[PDB]
Amino acid sequence: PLSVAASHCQSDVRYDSNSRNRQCTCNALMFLAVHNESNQLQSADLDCVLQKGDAVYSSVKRSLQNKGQFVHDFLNFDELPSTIETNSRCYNIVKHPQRFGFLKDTPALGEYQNLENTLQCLKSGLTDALLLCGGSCIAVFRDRTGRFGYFDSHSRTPDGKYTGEKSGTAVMLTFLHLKAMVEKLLQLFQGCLQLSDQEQFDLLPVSFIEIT
Repeated sequence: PLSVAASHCQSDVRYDSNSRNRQCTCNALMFLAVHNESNQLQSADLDCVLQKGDAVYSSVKRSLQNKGQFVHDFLNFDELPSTIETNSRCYNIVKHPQRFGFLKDTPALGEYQNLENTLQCLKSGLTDALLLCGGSCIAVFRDRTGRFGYFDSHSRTPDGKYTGEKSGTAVMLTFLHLKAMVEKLLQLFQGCLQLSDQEQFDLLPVSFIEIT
């Protein structure tokens, strides 16, 4: 795929240890709002996503701590904010019914399918979604010109592989064919992150209502 790389990733030391490397669900949500405003994001736009997403995480964490509802580190879909601000715009978040499945397994239950077949919903069924699997969250999308892609706020090489080197950055990867993106996502989840065939993934389609 084609790649746009940020200059850094969410574990960068510029983020306070309070939020460092815990912001991915917020970064994925912020990405989908910014990408909806403009598909052709530049590297500096992804940097801005990481900055605003970290700020959102810190605000939500503070809110739940004042309410005594903070125990774990990565915010789940239930703890995501209901409103989000980009550069100049503000949106209410519409959470749609979640989809669940397994990376490769397809239990005889029948209802839940594997990742490849579940993500077929991106052809028309929906355009923007958060994808959580094995404690890692990414954003997946179908863009205005019918391309498929995802945004990964973790430490990645330009081609989307995990790296522990300080050269790793967040990346957005864009594909002409959905099948190519599915293969890449399986390389990420099962190759780089070593997640097993029976690992469950959680898909949250989101839409945005502009409130200026």
